[PDB]
Parts: sequence; structure tokens; C-alpha cells
Amino acid sequence: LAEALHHAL
Ligand SMILES: [Co+2]
Repeated sequence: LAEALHHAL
């Protein structure tokens, strides 16, 4: 989750 969000942002 953390990873997904960092890249999305
Ligand atoms: Co983070």
C-alpha cells in the first residue's frame, strides 16, 4: 500500500 501511494502521488 505505502509503495502504491507514493508512486500514485
Ligand atoms: Co511513505
